Amino acid sequence: RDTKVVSMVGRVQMDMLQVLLREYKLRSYTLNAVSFHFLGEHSIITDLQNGNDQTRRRLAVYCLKDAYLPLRLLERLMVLVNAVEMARVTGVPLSYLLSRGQQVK
Amino acid sequence: EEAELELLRQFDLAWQYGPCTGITRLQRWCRAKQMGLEPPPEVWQVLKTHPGDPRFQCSLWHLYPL
Amino acid sequence: LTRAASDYAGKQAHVELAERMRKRDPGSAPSLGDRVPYVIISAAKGVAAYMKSEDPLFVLEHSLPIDTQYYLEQQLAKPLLRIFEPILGEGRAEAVLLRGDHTRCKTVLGLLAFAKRRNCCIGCRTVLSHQGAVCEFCQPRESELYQKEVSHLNALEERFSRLWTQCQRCQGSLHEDVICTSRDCPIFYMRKKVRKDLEDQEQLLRRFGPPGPEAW
Amino acid sequence: MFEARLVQGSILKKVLEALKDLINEACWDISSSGVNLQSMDSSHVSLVQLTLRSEGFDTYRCDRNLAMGVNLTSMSKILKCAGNEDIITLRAEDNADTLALVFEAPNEKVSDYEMKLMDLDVEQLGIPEQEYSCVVKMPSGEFARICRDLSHIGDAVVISCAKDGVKFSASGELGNGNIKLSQTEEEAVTIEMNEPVQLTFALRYLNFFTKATPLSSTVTLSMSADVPLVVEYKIADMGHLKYYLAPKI
Amino acid sequence: MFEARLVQGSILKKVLEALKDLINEACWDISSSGVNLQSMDSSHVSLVQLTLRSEGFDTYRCDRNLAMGVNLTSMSKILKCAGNEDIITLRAEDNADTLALVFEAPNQEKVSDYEMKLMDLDVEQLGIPEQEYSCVVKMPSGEFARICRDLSHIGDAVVISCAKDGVKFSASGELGNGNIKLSQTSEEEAVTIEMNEPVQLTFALRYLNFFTKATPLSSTVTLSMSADVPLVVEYKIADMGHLKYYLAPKI
DNA sequence: CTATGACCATGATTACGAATTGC
DNA sequence: TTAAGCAATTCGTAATCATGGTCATAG
Ligand code: SF4
Ligand SMILES: [Zn+2]
Repeated sequence: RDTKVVSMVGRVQMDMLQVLLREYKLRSYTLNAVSFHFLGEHSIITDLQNGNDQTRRRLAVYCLKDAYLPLRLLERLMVLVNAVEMARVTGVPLSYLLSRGQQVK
Repeated sequence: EEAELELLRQFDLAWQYGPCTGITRLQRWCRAKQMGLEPPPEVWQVLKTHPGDPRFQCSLWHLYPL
Repeated sequence: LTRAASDYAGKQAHVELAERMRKRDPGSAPSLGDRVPYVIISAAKGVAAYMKSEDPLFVLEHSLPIDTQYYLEQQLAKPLLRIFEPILGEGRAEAVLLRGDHTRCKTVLGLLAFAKRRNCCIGCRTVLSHQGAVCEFCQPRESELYQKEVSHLNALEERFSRLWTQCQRCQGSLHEDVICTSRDCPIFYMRKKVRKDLEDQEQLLRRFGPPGPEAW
Repeated sequence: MFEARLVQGSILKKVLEALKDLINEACWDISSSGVNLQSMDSSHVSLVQLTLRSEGFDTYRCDRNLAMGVNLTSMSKILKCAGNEDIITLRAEDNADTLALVFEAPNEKVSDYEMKLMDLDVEQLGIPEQEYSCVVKMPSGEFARICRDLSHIGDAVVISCAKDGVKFSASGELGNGNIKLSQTEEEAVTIEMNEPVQLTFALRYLNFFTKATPLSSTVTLSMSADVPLVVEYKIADMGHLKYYLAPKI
Repeated sequence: MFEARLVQGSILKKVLEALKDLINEACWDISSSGVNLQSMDSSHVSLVQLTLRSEGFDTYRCDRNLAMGVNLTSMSKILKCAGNEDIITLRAEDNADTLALVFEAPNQEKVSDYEMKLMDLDVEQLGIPEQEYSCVVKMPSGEFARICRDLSHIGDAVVISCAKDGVKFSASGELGNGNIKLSQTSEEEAVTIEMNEPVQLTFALRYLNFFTKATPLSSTVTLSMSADVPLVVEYKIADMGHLKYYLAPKI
């Protein structure tokens, strides 16, 4: 896999897509497909934004539901608790469990 | 033209005339007039100075498999 | 879609679909490491199953047919012959290939546009001049042939309504339009074909007259 | 019950050798007006339409409108077990799926075959009647040789109908050539023209269409703007046989 | 500007039908003497000399000593699209590297006008010797083809013995030995073995089958041989000129 | 007009290269 | 600068060989 990285010193990044793609072997890796598998659920947007303000309010409620789903997945799947326990049993930092393999440990 | 194509796109998304993506444009204009909500007399006066063109007499998403 | 050189070494179907861009979007296409979905359409290039593959949304919007013989002999048949043989002999291969044989004889499907203006008899499939539904030899048995197929229209009506109101509950609102073309939902494109089944089955029953007036 | 009797079985054998290569399955619409058939080819390109009128059968009897499903290969194998002078009768029930053919020699020998039919779920299509504007009536042998001779060069052919005559041109890797024909009984080439025509058609279909040459002496070609070219033959006091092919765009 | 006509034009079909199985190409030398063709074979055993005088034609205009090259079998496939009663006409421009063939009909109603493109040629060319041929035989062509094909089902190569009283066509094969004897017959069906000194030679019978491809091409066939030299079979193209096939002998 | 020969293709079978799972 | 390892069953895809069928020629 080929990824870009962006530098942030002090702060930690956890894209949930990379955690799914590393741990789980599934059939489709779309947000809709993993939200059905675990929970149970472009050109139109350009005219919901060039319209009125209740259309923009509908667009904002959609965007907030999108931004809320990975939090629920992070706390429900016990991701972060297992990452902290892995870093305490192996002795490697918390950024190495998203970038490296099984040799550094 | 190019100013008449934004008036119709503005009539098509105003929520006080109805939830209209299954029907024509002039049918929704007459539906609101029957109930008399407040149809404006300009979205009528461009649907009369044209023939049966599919980019005036059709809803915004009359493509789009929804 | 793995590393590009191993897929350079020998021609595959998904690699051919991915590397063939679209006219609409040369900026959204599969990259290295993801999964490409496809279906196999019917054509006459039998040397290559990598020449018959298409995107599911493209065969949705452009309505290409499906190769039922490909799916019958290449996808289905051999796993079934793995499973069903060890309980019986080789008369079990003949039993499932004969259970195919009683059921293989029922198939449904430039110049092709210049058709219509008449329809075939509902009873015995004989093309003829005029619009009446029944044939002159099978004219007597008509109450039974109307009885038959209105229990089909009745079951298509019941399937339209269970689907197009499920989108209203998955969307949240009961007063505004549905916009969800989610390609991973079975709901999408199963709600699209029942409109056409109903469109076709409603027009077949107007061959028969109306059951009464309507301008009174 | 259906029962027909016809004295010239040769007409039946010529019509069955018209079609055994282009078509594999068909449905016969037996009526009280004759024996009529429509079909598309296997490639879904061309249309056949065959009419044997009710009078020309010299002993006709049909009770009820039938529809028979015939595999044309087995029938073409059966109708070559009958010499060119025999008298052919067809016998069918209105409750059965099996046809009887009896061949009567004109001298001590009579033969009778039974053939199992099949039920098929085909759809029947047709044509609307419009006035094609270029009307050619030409000898069939010349048309057969012209198509067969242009065939070795390339695969398309352009038909060019002008005032005095028609002109067929064809190209290919070993060059190109045309053949003219001009206005000048059945060896004549009668040419009616209102608007001139130039169109392109592929040769494999035309070399299929010229398989039924022993049915008549002349052949009628009808053209118009952007419509499928019509090739028409007549069978003497029996009916006709038409092929239909669409032009390239 | 080359423009020539031939009314009894079946002879061109007849020569190129007996040309295309031998060789794949030809060096067409158009001179004011007419149409000529010297060309080797492909196996380096044989040769074709076609000579067509102008006085064997009908209507003639030659302004150039043209020296062109024809791929033979495609030209034969084009020549298969015209009948034998049909008039053959050739047209050629000295700048436009193509051949324009015009097939007229005897009833003139079917007109054909075909065009074959040109390809370049640098073909080898050797001269035949002129000498004394110790045996010249005039024979019917059909009987000659019949005899050598009757020998083709015995073996592969033929031995010939040419002498005064009879001529001896012998061969071996996988079924044993055989030979047929001929003699003079005391205008087309007459034979003559003109002989000075008797000889024996070896030749290839398969090249005799190749040479008898011109069986309908003349009144009579001529067979000219001498010691250790190319056999020349002659088909006298009637009123036109002649076609001579050379076969270099065997050892 | 038939019979024989040649060519051409088409179909089937076998052998090799590739996604996923068993360790 | 960083990467967990190999054994495969198995089926698909491609290539090669065989077999017949059709067309054209020649008698
Ligand atoms: S199509 Fe499927 S996913 Fe989309 S709104 Fe309807 S039920 Fe939900
Ligand atoms: Zn009926």
